[PDB]
Amino acid sequence: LVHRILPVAASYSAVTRFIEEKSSFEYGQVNHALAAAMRTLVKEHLILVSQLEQLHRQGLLSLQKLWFYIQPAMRTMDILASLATSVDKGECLGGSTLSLLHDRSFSYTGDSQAQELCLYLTKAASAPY
Amino acid sequence: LQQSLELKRKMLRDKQNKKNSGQHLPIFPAWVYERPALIGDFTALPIGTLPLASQESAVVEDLLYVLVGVDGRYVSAQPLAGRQSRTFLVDPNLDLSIRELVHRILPVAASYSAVTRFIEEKSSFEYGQVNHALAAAMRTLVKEHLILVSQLEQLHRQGLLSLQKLWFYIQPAMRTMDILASLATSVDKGECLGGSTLSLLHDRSFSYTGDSQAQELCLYLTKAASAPYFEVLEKWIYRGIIHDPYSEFMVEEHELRKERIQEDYNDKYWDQRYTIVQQQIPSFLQKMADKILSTGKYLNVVRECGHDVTCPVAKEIIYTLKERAYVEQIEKAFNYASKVLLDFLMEEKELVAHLRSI
Amino acid sequence: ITEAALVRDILYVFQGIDGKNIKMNNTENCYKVEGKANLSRSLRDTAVRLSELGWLHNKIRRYTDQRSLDRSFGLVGQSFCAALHQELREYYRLLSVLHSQLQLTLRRLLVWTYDPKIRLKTLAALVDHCQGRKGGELASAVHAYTKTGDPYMRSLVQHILSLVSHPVLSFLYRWIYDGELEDTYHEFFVASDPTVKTDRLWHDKYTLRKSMIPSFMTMDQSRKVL
Amino acid sequence: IRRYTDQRSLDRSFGLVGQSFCAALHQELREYYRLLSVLHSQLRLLVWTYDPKIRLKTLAALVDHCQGRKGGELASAVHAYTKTGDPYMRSLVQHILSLVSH
Amino acid sequence: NLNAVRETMDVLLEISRILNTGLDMETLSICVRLCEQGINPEALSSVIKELRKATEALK
Amino acid sequence: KSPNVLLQNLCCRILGRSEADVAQQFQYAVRVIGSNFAPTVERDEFLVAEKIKKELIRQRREADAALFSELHRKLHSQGVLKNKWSILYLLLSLSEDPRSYATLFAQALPRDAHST
Amino acid sequence: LPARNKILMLSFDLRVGGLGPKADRLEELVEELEAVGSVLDLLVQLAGSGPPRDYFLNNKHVGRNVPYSGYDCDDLSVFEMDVQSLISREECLCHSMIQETLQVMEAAPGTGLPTVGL
Repeated sequence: LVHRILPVAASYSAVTRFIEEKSSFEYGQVNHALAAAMRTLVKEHLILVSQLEQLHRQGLLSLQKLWFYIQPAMRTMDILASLATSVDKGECLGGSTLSLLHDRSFSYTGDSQAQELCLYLTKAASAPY
Repeated sequence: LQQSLELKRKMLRDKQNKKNSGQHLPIFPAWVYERPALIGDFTALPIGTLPLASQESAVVEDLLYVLVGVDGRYVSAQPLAGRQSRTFLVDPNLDLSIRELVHRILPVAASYSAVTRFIEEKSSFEYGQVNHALAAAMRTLVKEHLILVSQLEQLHRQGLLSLQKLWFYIQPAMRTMDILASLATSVDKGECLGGSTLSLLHDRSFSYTGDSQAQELCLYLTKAASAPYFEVLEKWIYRGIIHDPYSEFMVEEHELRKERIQEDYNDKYWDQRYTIVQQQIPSFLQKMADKILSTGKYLNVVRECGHDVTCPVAKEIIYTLKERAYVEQIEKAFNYASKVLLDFLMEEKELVAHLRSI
Repeated sequence: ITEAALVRDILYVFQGIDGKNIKMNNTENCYKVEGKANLSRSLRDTAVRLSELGWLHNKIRRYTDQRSLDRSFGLVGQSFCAALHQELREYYRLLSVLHSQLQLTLRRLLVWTYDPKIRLKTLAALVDHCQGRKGGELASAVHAYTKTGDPYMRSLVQHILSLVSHPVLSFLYRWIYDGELEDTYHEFFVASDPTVKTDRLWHDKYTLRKSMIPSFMTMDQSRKVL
Repeated sequence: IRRYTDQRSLDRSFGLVGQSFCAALHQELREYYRLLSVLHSQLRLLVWTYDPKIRLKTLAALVDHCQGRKGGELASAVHAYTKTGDPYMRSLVQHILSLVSH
Repeated sequence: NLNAVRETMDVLLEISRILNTGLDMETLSICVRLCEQGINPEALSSVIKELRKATEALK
Repeated sequence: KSPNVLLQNLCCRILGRSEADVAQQFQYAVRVIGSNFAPTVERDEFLVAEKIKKELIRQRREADAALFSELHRKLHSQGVLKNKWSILYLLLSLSEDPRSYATLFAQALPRDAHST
Repeated sequence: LPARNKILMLSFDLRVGGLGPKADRLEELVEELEAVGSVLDLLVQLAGSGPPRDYFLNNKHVGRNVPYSGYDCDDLSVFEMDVQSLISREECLCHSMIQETLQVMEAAPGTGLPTVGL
């Protein structure tokens, strides 16, 4: 089970590296706004794990419960990690990483969990443009 | 066991060919039927050479497992595992007094295995919605039996269940299981599906009238089974269009225009194209049986000549003991259908002027 | 061997995860029991009975385990797979609740099953019949399991089909309202004819493709929208 | 009484009044199983065993009087067998007559 | 109104049954006839609570 | 005070109409507040403090957000109020904005960690 | 304090201990009780001082259609209390049947017959 839960940690190192390297002035005004709203999603993961920590401290959490709690945010981090890989691989910056967000928001509509993520990232990233 | 898989395919082809809205009528996969680990119907020493006051406890635990189909330790389910019947062999080394009591408790065990095999095998698609619902309401009582034996296990751990207490506790559900297994054997014997096992339930509900333990059971099972039939009837009564994906309904829809066309030189559309089946009537609609066919056929011959109309009111009604709500609704829609057809007939393309000019 | 080990092992077997008193994971096409205690039905019959819940879990998770790496399955098959993420989520929720209450036989956990294995029984046909179906041939392959006679089952796939029929209510909201539809995986029945842009427009460039019609639209209903 | 009432539940040519009679006899049998439950837990008790040694007599007598009946002759061997002044039997016939008349 | 007082007497039965009062139908009929006069109910509390007590004092 | 008698006090405060004037709102009140009377989600005052921070971010005030922390210190210093989650969650629900998404937000845990 | 309010305050106390539809029937009753008043004021002083299955509860296989509500499967434990109240009655009976007759098998002599008291 620990093997099955580890990719959200790989998709934490992945998500956190982008927010550091891609907020500077060598990637245009849109990458600043995009990375600064990707930071909010890390903030809410920190919100989650504090809640887990309290119940775990009282001897009440278990690995099975932990798994159920982290699955939606595992999907969230996975979307961000795939997008970060694609932005780096094509060297996407400026408006070339507003085409990617535009495509990804169209891509999902099957649950509207991922669609809301990409619509949020677009509304935040499209302000400078 | 081996025999059912044949019958299922041979029956499957018939309803698929017969109805043109029932195309590609599906089946569950093979593993659903094959493996018996999907129902409840699946140290070790000869107990007779032991002291007596351990024999009873060992047998109580084993028999409590046997009741929900899990084959015990000193009670073996004898190898047949076919028809709505099963037999068990308890140990012969067991003391005669204990063994005799085991035999008295054993009818509900056979009367469990028979029930659960019905619930798997005859819920397949060819048996149709009514047999599906009958199995699905047998299943709730099976669930209740399971609920029982869980708590009784805790009682046996506490030194509180004896074989005499066990027999005593299982007596009210023994009658219920007996009714269910007898019903399943009967459904197999007449090959009854659809409405032929909606008349069987209707007779069974009248049969018990002196007990009232079994009568309410039968009333519940026919209330469960009459819900899909009344949907098709509701469609047929307020319209002239049914869907009937697996055959359970008295009316059938034929297709002919190859002989007579542009006019009916015999009125084939209005006579025999919509015909009746006397073997899928639930035998409380038998008093209305002609009127049911006429009620929807009159709608067909008014909606086709150019007209649009729907229900007077929507009523979803079910089986009631010795009592009938549907008679009133069938009559009220029948007179209404005749009325709309008559008004349309005497004004639009009117018959009066036709007969005058003859 | 002890019985208190069996409950926590078969708990994991539900999830498909390896046990310790059962080393099978459908490796011999099914689960068998290693290790005896001379219990012939309380270590053997019950354990083998409950392990097929995990076999069904292996199947229903196996399909999703490939479709989530399958990016050419449509967007009606990848909404079908999104209702099939939920059907793993709920399984985990049930496992979460039972795990806390285990702190020992519980009629060998048969109180908490037998209402489980009605949804799995239905999805064992939805995950056998639907294999290589995308587009409107899938919206007729979930529309044939909504004729079921059990009132539980008919509303079960009326939930699945409520979810599945959402892209087809957005393809039908833009072949009508925008009047032009565009997809790179054909899930809709417009079969356009390339290099038809002249006055053969009113005659050609629309042919009713008959492998993508859903079964909540009869033929005439699709003949008008074209 | 247990033999006769189980034999006539494999009979349907016993009528539907015979089945009401038999349903009543099943329910009378239930209380005698209640006693034998209590006693099995304890595993001279004459006083325990004196009170049903009167009760089972009258029930088997009622069964034997109604030998081979159905219909209104079973409602004239269960109602014609209520001509006592013994209040212990008067209590016994109600819970049988009530089912038979229905 | 004669039909209405029968229906109000029948709707009154349930809230005297489910509240675990000492009343059944007969005491309800007596007490509803007493209350129509204008007699105070806080006093009727004691006579009902003592009629049900005095029989238990004999046993 | 017991809740059923307490709600007519509530309605005498909100409305200007007495407890012998209106019984219809009290009927709606007894229907809604009862049978939803047990906490069906988890309760801890730390979370609702971190959500009052999240509301004050939406006001774009960070000076009141740093005094609310010293107020939350005071709440631990007195320690005589029975449920601190409830009253802050209620005043938070009735907040007004002087002038968004929640599918990435967490809520209280649904008592799926609960055991008998 | 009104008359119909005093029935509502006990509808709440119904709702605390389960039994939703019973309180839902009570509130259908309170609108006709006042859109006789002096009887219900007698009913509140006697409130609790007097003398002391269904196929539509947790089944979803009946109905012409059912609403789909997902897995719950934690009310199957309070379907065991639905049976536990029955089997705990049928063992309380056996405790009050062994007591009333062992108290007559064993007692001081002369107390089972008042004519021996003379």
